[PDB]
Amino acid sequence: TLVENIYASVTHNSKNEKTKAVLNQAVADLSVAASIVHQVHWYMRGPGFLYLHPKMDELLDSLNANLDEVSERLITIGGAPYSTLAEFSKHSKLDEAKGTYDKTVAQHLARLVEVYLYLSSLYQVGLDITDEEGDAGTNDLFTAAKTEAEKTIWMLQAERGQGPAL
Amino acid sequence: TLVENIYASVTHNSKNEKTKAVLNQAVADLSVAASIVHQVHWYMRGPGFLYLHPKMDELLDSLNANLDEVSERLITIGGAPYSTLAEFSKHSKLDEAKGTYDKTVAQHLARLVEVYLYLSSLYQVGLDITDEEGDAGTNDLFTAAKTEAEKTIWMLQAERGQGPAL
Amino acid sequence: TLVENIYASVTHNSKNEKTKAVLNQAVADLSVAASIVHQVHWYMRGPGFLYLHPKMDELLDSLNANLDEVSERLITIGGAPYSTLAEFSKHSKLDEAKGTYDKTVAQHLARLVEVYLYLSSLYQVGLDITDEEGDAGTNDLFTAAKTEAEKTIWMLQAERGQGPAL
Amino acid sequence: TLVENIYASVTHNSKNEKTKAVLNQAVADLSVAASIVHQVHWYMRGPGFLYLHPKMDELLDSLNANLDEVSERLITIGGAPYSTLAEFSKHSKLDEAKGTYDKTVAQHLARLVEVYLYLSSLYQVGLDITDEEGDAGTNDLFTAAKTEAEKTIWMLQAERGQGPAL
Amino acid sequence: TLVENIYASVTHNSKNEKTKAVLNQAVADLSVAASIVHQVHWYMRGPGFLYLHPKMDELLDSLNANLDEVSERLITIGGAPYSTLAEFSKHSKLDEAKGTYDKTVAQHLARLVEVYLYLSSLYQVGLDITDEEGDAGTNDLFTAAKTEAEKTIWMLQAERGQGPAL
Amino acid sequence: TLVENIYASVTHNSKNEKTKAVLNQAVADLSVAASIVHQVHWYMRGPGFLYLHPKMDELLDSLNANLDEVSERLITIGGAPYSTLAEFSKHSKLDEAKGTYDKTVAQHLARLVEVYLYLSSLYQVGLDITDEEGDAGTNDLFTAAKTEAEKTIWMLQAERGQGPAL
Amino acid sequence: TLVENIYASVTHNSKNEKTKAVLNQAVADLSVAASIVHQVHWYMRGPGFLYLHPKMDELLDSLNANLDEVSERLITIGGAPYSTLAEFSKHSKLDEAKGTYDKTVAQHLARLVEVYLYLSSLYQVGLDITDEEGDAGTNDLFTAAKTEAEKTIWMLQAERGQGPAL
Amino acid sequence: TLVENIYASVTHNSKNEKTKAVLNQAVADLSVAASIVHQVHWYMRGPGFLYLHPKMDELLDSLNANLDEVSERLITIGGAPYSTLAEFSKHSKLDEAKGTYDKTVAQHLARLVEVYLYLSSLYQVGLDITDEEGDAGTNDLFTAAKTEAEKTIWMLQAERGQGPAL
Amino acid sequence: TLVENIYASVTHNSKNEKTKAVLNQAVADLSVAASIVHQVHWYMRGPGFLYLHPKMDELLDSLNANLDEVSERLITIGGAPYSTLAEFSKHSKLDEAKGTYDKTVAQHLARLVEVYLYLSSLYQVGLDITDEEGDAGTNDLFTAAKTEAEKTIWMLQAERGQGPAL
Amino acid sequence: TLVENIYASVTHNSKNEKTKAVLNQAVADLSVAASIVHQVHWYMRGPGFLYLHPKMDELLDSLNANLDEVSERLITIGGAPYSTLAEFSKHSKLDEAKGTYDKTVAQHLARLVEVYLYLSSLYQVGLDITDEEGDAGTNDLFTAAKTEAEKTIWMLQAERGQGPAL
Amino acid sequence: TLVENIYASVTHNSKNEKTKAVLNQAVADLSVAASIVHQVHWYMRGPGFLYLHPKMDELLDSLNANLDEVSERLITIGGAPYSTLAEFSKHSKLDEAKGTYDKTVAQHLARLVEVYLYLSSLYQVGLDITDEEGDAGTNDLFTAAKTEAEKTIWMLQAERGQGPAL
Amino acid sequence: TLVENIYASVTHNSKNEKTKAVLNQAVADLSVAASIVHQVHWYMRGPGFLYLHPKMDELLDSLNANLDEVSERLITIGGAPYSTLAEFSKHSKLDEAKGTYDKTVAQHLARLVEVYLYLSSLYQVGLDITDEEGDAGTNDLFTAAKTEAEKTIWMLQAERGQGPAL
Ligand SMILES: [Cl-]
Ligand SMILES: [Cl-]
Ligand SMILES: [Cl-]
Ligand SMILES: [Cl-]
Ligand SMILES: [Cl-]
Ligand SMILES: [Cl-]
Ligand SMILES: [Cl-]
Ligand SMILES: [Cl-]
Ligand SMILES: [Cl-]
Ligand SMILES: [Cl-]
Ligand SMILES: [Cl-]
Ligand SMILES: [Cl-]
Ligand SMILES: [Zn+2]
Ligand SMILES: [Zn+2]
Ligand SMILES: [Zn+2]
Ligand SMILES: [Zn+2]
Ligand SMILES: [Zn+2]
Ligand SMILES: [Zn+2]
Ligand SMILES: [Zn+2]
Ligand SMILES: [Zn+2]
Ligand SMILES: [Zn+2]
Ligand SMILES: [Zn+2]
Ligand SMILES: [Zn+2]
Ligand SMILES: [Zn+2]
Ligand SMILES: [Zn+2]
Ligand SMILES: [Zn+2]
Ligand SMILES: [Zn+2]
Ligand SMILES: [Zn+2]
Ligand SMILES: [Zn+2]
Ligand SMILES: [Zn+2]
Ligand SMILES: [Zn+2]
Ligand SMILES: [Zn+2]
Ligand SMILES: [Zn+2]
Ligand SMILES: [Zn+2]
Ligand SMILES: [Zn+2]
Ligand SMILES: [Zn+2]
Ligand SMILES: [Zn+2]
Ligand SMILES: [Zn+2]
Ligand SMILES: [Zn+2]
Ligand SMILES: [Zn+2]
Ligand SMILES: [Zn+2]
Ligand SMILES: [Zn+2]
Ligand SMILES: [Zn+2]
Ligand SMILES: [Zn+2]
Ligand SMILES: [Zn+2]
Ligand SMILES: [Zn+2]
Ligand SMILES: [Zn+2]
Ligand SMILES: [Zn+2]
Repeated sequence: TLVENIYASVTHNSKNEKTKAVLNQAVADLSVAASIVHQVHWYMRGPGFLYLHPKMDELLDSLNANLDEVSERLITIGGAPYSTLAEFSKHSKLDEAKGTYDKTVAQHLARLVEVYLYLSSLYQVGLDITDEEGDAGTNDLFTAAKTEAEKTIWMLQAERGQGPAL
Repeated sequence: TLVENIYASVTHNSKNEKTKAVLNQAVADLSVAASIVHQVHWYMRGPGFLYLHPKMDELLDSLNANLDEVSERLITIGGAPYSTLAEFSKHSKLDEAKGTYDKTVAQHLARLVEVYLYLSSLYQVGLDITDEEGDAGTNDLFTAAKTEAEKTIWMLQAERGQGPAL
Repeated sequence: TLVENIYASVTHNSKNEKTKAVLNQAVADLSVAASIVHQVHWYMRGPGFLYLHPKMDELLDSLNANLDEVSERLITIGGAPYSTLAEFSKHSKLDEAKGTYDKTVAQHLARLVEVYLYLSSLYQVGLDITDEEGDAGTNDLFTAAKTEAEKTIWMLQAERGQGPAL
Repeated sequence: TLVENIYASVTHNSKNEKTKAVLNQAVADLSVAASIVHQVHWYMRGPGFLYLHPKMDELLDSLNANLDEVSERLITIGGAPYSTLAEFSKHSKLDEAKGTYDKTVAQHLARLVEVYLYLSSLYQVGLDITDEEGDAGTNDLFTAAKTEAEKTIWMLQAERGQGPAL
Repeated sequence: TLVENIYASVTHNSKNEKTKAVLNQAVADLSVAASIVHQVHWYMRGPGFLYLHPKMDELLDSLNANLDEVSERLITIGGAPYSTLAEFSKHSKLDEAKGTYDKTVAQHLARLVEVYLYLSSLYQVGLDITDEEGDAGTNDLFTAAKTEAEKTIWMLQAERGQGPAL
Repeated sequence: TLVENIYASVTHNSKNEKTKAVLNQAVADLSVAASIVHQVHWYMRGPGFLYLHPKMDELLDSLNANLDEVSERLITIGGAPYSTLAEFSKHSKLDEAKGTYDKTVAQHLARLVEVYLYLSSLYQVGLDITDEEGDAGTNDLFTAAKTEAEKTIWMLQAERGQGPAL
Repeated sequence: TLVENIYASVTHNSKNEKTKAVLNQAVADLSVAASIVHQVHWYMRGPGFLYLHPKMDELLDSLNANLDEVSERLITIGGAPYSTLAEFSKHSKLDEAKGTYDKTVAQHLARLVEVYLYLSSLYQVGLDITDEEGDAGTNDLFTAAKTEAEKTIWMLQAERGQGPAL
Repeated sequence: TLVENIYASVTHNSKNEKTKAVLNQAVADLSVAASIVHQVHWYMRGPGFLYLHPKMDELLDSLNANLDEVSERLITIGGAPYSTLAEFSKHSKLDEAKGTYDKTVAQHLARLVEVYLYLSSLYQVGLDITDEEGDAGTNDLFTAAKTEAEKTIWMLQAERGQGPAL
Repeated sequence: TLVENIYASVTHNSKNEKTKAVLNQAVADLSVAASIVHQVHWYMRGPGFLYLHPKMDELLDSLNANLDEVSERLITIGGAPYSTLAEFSKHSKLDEAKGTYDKTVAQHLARLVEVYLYLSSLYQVGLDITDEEGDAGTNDLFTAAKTEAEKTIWMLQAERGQGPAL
Repeated sequence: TLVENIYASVTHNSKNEKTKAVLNQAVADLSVAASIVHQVHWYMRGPGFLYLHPKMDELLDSLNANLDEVSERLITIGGAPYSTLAEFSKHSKLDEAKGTYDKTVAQHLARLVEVYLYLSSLYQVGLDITDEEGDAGTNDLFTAAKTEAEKTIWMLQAERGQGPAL
Repeated sequence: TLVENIYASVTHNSKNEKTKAVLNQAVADLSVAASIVHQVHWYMRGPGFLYLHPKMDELLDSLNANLDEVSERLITIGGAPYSTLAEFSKHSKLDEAKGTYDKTVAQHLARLVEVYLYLSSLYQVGLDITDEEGDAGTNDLFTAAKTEAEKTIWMLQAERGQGPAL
Repeated sequence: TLVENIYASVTHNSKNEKTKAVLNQAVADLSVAASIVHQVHWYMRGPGFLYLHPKMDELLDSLNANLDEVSERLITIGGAPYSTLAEFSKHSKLDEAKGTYDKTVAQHLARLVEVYLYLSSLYQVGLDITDEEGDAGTNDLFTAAKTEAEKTIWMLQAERGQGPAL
């Protein structure tokens, strides 16, 4: 599963080391996810743009709220968040591609769903790790982020005419 | 001057090509500037943290508003904004360093001042280019961004006990 | 007509008996209409979900405001509103079907239009009855509810690419 | 205990089947609870009506917020919520009776307390099931709903001159 | 009936003379009703004071909104509203008594119910008269005031443990 | 009377044809009335300008709210509103004159009063027609618009030192 | 002086008897003042109506706030406020006259100034009495009411082209 | 009197020494009063709880606003406020008892009235002392606090069915 | 180009004559543009209506804000704005057609894009003229209006699946 | 012209020296203008006072916002604003006279118009100077201030019954 | 003392002459104090600028609210406030110095404390004078201004690491 | 560890006895913590006071929100919260000292950090106990309080120039 792979990857490289590592992974991934969402906001063309475009700023605002919270939680528990674009891009497991206006609305929606599926799996790894290390506060952070990610998947999937398939 | 160098660099690589290039340069630089500001928000330690920390989120909100406006202006006039972290980091003329908690408040303030001085010079290049190409709307965008950057320099300089020296 | 049939049905089973009966019919029908609208809110899949889904909560809020007003009006004039789910379901003239994700957006819109057409006809019966019995206050309630129902039909019909055909 | 009986009943009829079943049970029960609360709102007579009546709309608003959240959570995790009045009434473990103006304020308060005691027990079953199946997000939903139900029991009990006895 | 008596009295002493007379009667009666409500606000003693006291200011605000609207409507249609305390007190059909702290909460509630019953009957006379004279705008004013008066009767009656008996 | 003439004119050129015609007449007249009000807003000179000028924007906002409501009501009941400036100007019974700064404040006030007197008479025709055709919803629309027009006449007349003379 | 006469009159008919008497005098006078202000609100005709009319509702709101505060203060200190229109009209030292549309704006302004001059003198008597009886709380109430009355005199006088002459 | 005893006690142990002592006495007493009010908020059982419980938080918010103001005033005039729970409890003249759920609503109301009667007497001592020492600013603070305390006594007494008896 | 033609047309028929002429041209064109937008608001049918319909009121509000600003600017600089529907319709370079429900959503979007392209070209003429005549304030007005028009073109084009092509 | 004289005067006594001088001139003049406006606010007597008086506080608020912006802009670009009353009064080109209550409303309006005409001419000098020295940000500041000054002239002139004559 | 000297000075040059003189002294001093505060706002450099700078605008807003209130009180009681910068500067007992960026934060804080100490002493003189002349309303104005000045001294002193020493 | 000691102490003296004991311990400790925070609010002197002082009221508001929630949770689950100052002071594990103005800002910050470290350890004990006893609702309460305490430690530590060291 992606969850096993994320776990393996996060814990490859102190009592809360794995929690710090998974939080930092989320710093990088939230930063890349925000960049991807912004790309949709800007490059989208097609019917529905007029409600999808502002929807991207709502998703963006939430991703950025997640980022600040995750990173401040990481600092709070004695870690050191990635804090440069090169660190985000190297450590994130999300890929980016050059923006192009010729992607269809359907392609943007599928990409967003993949981003949120990835984030929900990362957060599940965050749940497992924080349970193992006994960090209830960070577990609650990951629980809320996963729950919101899953709801977002359901809604984007619905917009695509599909079930949540999460 | 930095202004001459930015101009040379922007126009090194259609009736509004240079305006599009300078806007895109601003996309990259605003993105890196936001990242730098976030790093201060997170890594700062020292007396004054309790008002400087939320001040960074205000600066961040403004930089991100600038970014969206600049990028949508670029799209509007027929360009294609950078829209990945790797593009921001490669094309930006701002450098980033790994976050460290041992930077002093004075070092963070000096870094912010350098970022805003850089942005104000970039915007001056934007003014020259948009005047040359007759893009009044983009000229107004750069005028407001420069004016706000300059005010920010004055205030950060004041916090450092210095004059604006812009 | 549906109006004749609703009238016949309402008045089949005191100076304001028919007004009380038509108000109570509206209690049952508003309750079922709200349930139907909620089903669309939940089960819808397809392009447009992202504005249609919150639109259902707006329609729902209005139906529930109608319900409380109608029921309190009924109480106020000396009646006794239905106040259990089994009473709503037995006395309502609206049918419900088990939710299914495979209904198309077009089917949900057609169903909503039928619900509002039904409600507007019920309210017309409410107008006739309250005029006959001289209840100006309840007549005004039905007038506003009918007017809002008719506007809703026009807008939902427009979303379907059709005229109001009311 | 009621908790054992609810569990037995929910799980009588895939990795998250029991979580889906308990969420759907909550759909039905929240719907019936809202109906019961509305009946108090409408039929109550006696000293205190003027603050108890609007209190019922507050309880109602919260029950309806719970309903939408529970049902959207159910959809999100791959289930299918009850979405007709006949399904709510058949599957709910709460009974309803015909409204009557001759119930005393004390009887309405006792009924509300029983409804919330039932809901808190249902949510405890939701906690057990979501812990067993590893659904942290749904566990958090049930935790918050139980906590709010318990607080509501304490306050309604206090209004009756009694301790929470939960 | 009180309605017949109010009508007789109003029309005892131009195309809209009776509408003007009934509006002016409402000026006087709303003014006295407000005074009565204020007396309850001030003189009430007993359990429930803490929600009944502010409830009187809500009733008062509505009565005063009614007064201004009625009086401006009267002016608008070519009449001349009573506009002194002696005119209100002489022409009103409501009686006042000296305030006393020894009235019970039950007595205040009964008095308020009588005031609103009187006002609803006056408004019914306003409905009959405005229908007869073809003043739709003033008819709508009386319809809304009657509907609000009737709702108020239902709620005050409920607080007394009684049905609306309107 | 003007009312007879408006009626004759509206019904000169289906169960609700006259209601549709009178609504469409209101579309044209509201559009011209708004234009006239705007002309006062712009061209007025004289003492009182500083409260009369913003008063024109309030009158304008209300006229435009009326216009949208009337036109959407017309659409809702199966008609087709005028929707070009040439249609408004040809079908409106209100005349316009070229703006001039030499009109006195008194002349602007007299003109506004004539506009509102005209609109109130048109709305009376709307009342008669909607009563005849049994359109309660449109009757309520015209009732509220007439009532507001009449109040506006009273206030503008008062500003002129005159009675409503409606 | 009017102050001597008010004092004589108030104290003509326990440790705080005079404070209670002066507060009750204010109950009656505030009630009559509000009635007078309302009469101006309704009957005024002439240039300036459009800002003077809403100004009367502001003055009215303040007078009614004064009334409630004065009367609740009276209750609080062990008195019994006038609470019927006949008591207000008999005990007030302000006279009322039948409303007439032929009063000029200048006459309304002069009347308001006389009302406020009277109230400020009454409040001065309230200051003297509360100082004599050692009621600091009621003294503060009268101080604020006098200060506001005096400011109102200055502004109304200014509108008349006159100095405060208080 | 209690006032004489408070004075004696306050001034038992510089130009404003007595003002500082009475302010500090208020620090201690406001702190204990807040604790007592909180105890009612938590331990109350009986009809009326649902409006009395939030009423305690309003009383609490005001007591805490008083506390901060009194203590900052004390600091401002050169004193040193009590600032530990042991100082509040030792120096306050209010007694506390262990919370118990078996106190009746009537007992809680009587206790609150005693607390406010005590506070109003303390504030009267504050008035006498600040007058004697010429501290107008602190006199105004005590005047407003006494006036609010007295109003609170009137309202709580009314809820008990009694007059203010202050 | 359209820009050359608008210029030629505006300046065909004092130090700021051309600025006044171009502002007045904008008065006429903004008025016709608003009418066209309203026609879309009313006549549109098809999927997307539910977000496109309110989008038209946003566009309308902005066009009307532009109109008032342009016209007040014209007055301010010594001109005389068109202020009748016949002047708007004769002098505007925008054509209108009778509303019809059979236009597709795509046709409405194309028409809006043409309107905004026209307005942006008119504003460019306004920029050239105000630069030539040295009217910086009016130049700023046209700059902001052009920038907003261009952004609107980009967004409407995106909704059509197209690039801005401005 | 006044513009030539202001220019001569400003530049009588570094790359942005003239921009700094004109900004500082505006510091002094805005300060004196605010003082003049305050004098009207206080000393005015005559019909219209009740809307003109609060209008002066609006003008005052804007002048003070201008002052802070101008002065902070001056600081930002490396200057040193006047910051004492004696500097404002010596360097301002506006004269003040002792307040007197015998100035007519017409005299106050004429004085305000002269103040704003002066300020608009000063801002024109600011435009010329900032264009010459290439300070786009300060040019934008002067453009907005001039545009607002000109609008204010138009409105005050209108209140006087005159055209803008700017 | 400064209080004796202010008194002597104020009363050196009718029943309320001294109250008018002390109010006018406050007009001049508040105006100079505002100017001084503005100078700190602009010229400050040093750590803490970022919270001290906006703190100056808060102090400024309060000083300007004081100024308007004092001056309107003076007008209200029959005086004539200073209303030119030259009058403020001549009659104020506060001195100003040319702004300079080389003042330290500590120097600005000490200066502000001296300004507020001066104002509190002036207000004490206002208290003595208004007590002597029996002007309770103006006494209350000075009491509130003194109390606020004293609190401000305490807080600024605290920022300096000092006690209030008032 | 402190956690072991708190646990030992809490459980030294029914299915949820330990949860009730730890909640009650939090009642006492939150009450003492609030008192300590208030002492800093009042007694602090030194640079930074102007942002640290209001920061204490924010911390205080949160501590008091925690207190009410904890205590109501305790009541809700069948316990009895401490509710007198003597109980808080005896049972709290936090010590208080007499306020003194000579504590440095650094000492206040260190004390606050110790308070929050203590509270976070107490909440960890609350987590362990609620997990052991199966109280998910109280576990969530302690999780949120711990998370907020930890964030507060990070920020206060940062203000001291230190890492969170939690
Ligand atoms: Cl890296
Ligand atoms: Cl690249
Ligand atoms: Cl049934
Ligand atoms: Cl079923
Ligand atoms: Cl009479
Ligand atoms: Cl036509
Ligand atoms: Cl009497
Ligand atoms: Cl002690
Ligand atoms: Cl023409
Ligand atoms: Cl000088
Ligand atoms: Cl002088
Ligand atoms: Cl104890
Ligand atoms: Zn956008
Ligand atoms: Zn955006
Ligand atoms: Zn790395
Ligand atoms: Zn933060
Ligand atoms: Zn942040
Ligand atoms: Zn690249
Ligand atoms: Zn939803
Ligand atoms: Zn929903
Ligand atoms: Zn049945
Ligand atoms: Zn209700
Ligand atoms: Zn309700
Ligand atoms: Zn079933
Ligand atoms: Zn009250
Ligand atoms: Zn009240
Ligand atoms: Zn009479
Ligand atoms: Zn305007
Ligand atoms: Zn306007
Ligand atoms: Zn036609
Ligand atoms: Zn009115
Ligand atoms: Zn009114
Ligand atoms: Zn009497
Ligand atoms: Zn509570
Ligand atoms: Zn509470
Ligand atoms: Zn002690
Ligand atoms: Zn619409
Ligand atoms: Zn619309
Ligand atoms: Zn023409
Ligand atoms: Zn004023
Ligand atoms: Zn003012
Ligand atoms: Zn100088
Ligand atoms: Zn600033
Ligand atoms: Zn500022
Ligand atoms: Zn002088
Ligand atoms: Zn404070
Ligand atoms: Zn505080
Ligand atoms: Zn104990």
